[PDB]
Amino acid sequence: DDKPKHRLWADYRRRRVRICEEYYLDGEGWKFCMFTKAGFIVPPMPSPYIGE
Amino acid sequence: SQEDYTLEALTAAVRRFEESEDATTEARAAAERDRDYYDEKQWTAAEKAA
Repeated sequence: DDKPKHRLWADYRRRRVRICEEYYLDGEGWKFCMFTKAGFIVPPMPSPYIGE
Repeated sequence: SQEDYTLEALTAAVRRFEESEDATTEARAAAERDRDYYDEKQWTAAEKAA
């Protein structure tokens, strides 16, 4: 969860969001996703980082 | 127009300052207590009176 717990203000427009960046080893190779609890930000694609 | 944007910016800045001030109240109090302890002020008013 977010840190720290500060009371929300009606006149305050600052909003905090949480993203999840996950790298998972699929049957063909490593895949990288950027998502939330509502929908995808970056759709599942092969990892853009080249290994050894 | 410009007046509304200026008012919104001022409100945002004031809200940022208030968030910073309130979110660190306990930490500021603890730091002030540590500074007082370093500054020979180690007795509370109630204990000193007692």
